[PDB]
Amino acid sequence: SVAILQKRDHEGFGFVLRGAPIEEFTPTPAFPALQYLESVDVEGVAWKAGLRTGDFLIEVNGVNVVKVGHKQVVGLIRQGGNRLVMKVVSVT
Repeated sequence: SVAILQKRDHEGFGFVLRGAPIEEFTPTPAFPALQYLESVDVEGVAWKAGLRTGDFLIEVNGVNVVKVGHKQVVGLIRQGGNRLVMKVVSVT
C-alpha cells in the first residue's frame, strides 16, 4: 500500500524503524524488505495514515529501499521534512 504523512515541525511521525552484508540479501514473501516498522504509536500521525507495526518498507519518497541500508532510509525520511510518502507491504 501507500501512506501519506503530514506533521508539525516539532512532532515526529510516530513510528520506529528497524533493519540490518546487505549485498547478497534476498527478498522473500515473508521478509520482503530490509526495513520494517517496529512500532506505530496508536492514534499517531503514521497510524492515522493507516501504517501498522509489521509493515515492511518498499519505497520512501520515490526511492526503492528493499536493499538499501538503514542510515540511508532514515536519511530519506529526514530530507522530506514534514512530508513523507512510503510504499509498504504488510506480511500479516
